[PDB]
Amino acid sequence: GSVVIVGRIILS
Amino acid sequence: APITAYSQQTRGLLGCIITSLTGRDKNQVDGEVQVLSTATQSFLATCVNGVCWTVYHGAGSKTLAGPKGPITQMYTNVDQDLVGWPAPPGARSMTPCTCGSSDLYLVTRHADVIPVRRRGDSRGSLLSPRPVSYLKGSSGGPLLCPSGHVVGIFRAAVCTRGVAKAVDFIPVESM
Ligand SMILES: *[C@@](=O)([C]([C][C](F)F)[N]C(=O)[C]([C][C]([C])[C])[N]C(=O)[C]([C][C]C([O])=O)[N]C(=O)OC([C])([C])[C])C([O])=O
Repeated sequence: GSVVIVGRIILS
Repeated sequence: APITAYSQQTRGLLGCIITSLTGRDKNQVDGEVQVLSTATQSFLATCVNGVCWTVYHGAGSKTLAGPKGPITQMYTNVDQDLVGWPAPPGARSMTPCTCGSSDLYLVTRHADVIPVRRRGDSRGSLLSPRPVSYLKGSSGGPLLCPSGHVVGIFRAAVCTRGVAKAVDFIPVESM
């Protein structure tokens, strides 16, 4: 199984 | 906290199970920090110098699903608990800190930004204690200096009776 990107944090 | 953060979900359970099995992710990638999942766990990756870094105890030796199929790890170090994949294009790459600030900020999976006091090369105390459940799923997320540069990546909570008083992190030097 691959690791999956299920979301993301946007930095500012 | 000076730094601010928000999250955007990009997939749900079904796409995730299928993307793990194909290893092919067509989603557009954005952000400094990727929220990651495998079959059994949930963790984060911080983008630094065009590499996505995370914890080995979460990713093990697995590929990362990418727009051209699975991405092989560029860096695997079991003893530092650190792995890195070439960042998919779209990821916003951060820059290592250096300045030696000891006012630090942990970004969690829920996009909260929490104040940490640096205590040693790979340790920090939380200025207010938090349940450890609140930190679960944030391994791999960034410890930032006041300027938004990365000093490290969160590894483990120091805790008792389910409350976390401090954090273990992998220093950006190891990267
Ligand atoms: C990360 O995987 C966190 C999760 C969050 F912090 F709990 N990391 C871990 O859960 C690590 C995993 C080991 C293999 C490093 N363990 C810890 O955080 C434990 C806490 C377990 C518990 O609450 O009793 N801390 C720990 O082992 O600390 C020392 C100081 C002994 C290294 C997340 O889940 O995303």
